[PDB]
Amino acid sequence: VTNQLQYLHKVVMKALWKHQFAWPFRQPVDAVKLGLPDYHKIIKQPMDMGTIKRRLENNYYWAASECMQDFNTMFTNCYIYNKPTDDIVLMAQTLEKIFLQKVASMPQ
Amino acid sequence: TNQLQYLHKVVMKALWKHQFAWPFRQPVDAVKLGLPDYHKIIKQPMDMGTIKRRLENNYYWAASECMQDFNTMFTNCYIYNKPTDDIVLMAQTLEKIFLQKVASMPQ
Ligand SMILES: O=c1nc(Nc2cccc(Cl)c2)oc2cc(Cl)oc(=O)c12
Repeated sequence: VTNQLQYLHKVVMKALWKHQFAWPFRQPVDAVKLGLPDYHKIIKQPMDMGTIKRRLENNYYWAASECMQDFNTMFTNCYIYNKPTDDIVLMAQTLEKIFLQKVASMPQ
Repeated sequence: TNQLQYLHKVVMKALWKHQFAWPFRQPVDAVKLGLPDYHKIIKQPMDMGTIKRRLENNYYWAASECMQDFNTMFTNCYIYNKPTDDIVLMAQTLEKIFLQKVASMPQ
């Protein structure tokens, strides 16, 4: 495992997975349970922290930028699909600032 | 610093000359663009021109500050615009370059 994927796993994933705002992102958006039959029509590449966490556990990624895109897609889906005033956008914004903070200090 | 210098000369240069960068090079003009509700939804406007000026006048203290500004620019676009607007796609494309370039920032 590269230095960077190790960093994304041990520093970034560790910080975001246990955050108090993380629960809505720990598993794929359930459009039935959440009652949103337009979600999969708007968001065509769903993404979530469980998938990224699993992929980091199973050495699915070949480069750090690959794991970094997944994080970006997860956040960007939220800002694209949700109303500007939904609390989830603000939770997503808080997590993403931590993501960016951490990645500013990723090795190499 | 070395991280701020990299964001200026590697990251910002690549993003600035891109064929999709032109809507992001200067602040959104809600008058000239007919968007009288832009500033009611978007309370912190941001744009590459601002970020570049700040890089040049030593406004930033740490790299993460400047990257935070990049993100706000992209997020404002996703939040304000309809999912189907071409500008969302131009944002995502530029944002992938940003993330790629940021992954190779010297620590
Ligand atoms: O991305 C999203 N993920 C979730 N997850 C979620 C929400 C409540 C419980 C559980 Cl266990 C998971 O909630 C959302 C709600 C809405 Cl309206 O839009 C969204 O885009 C998202």
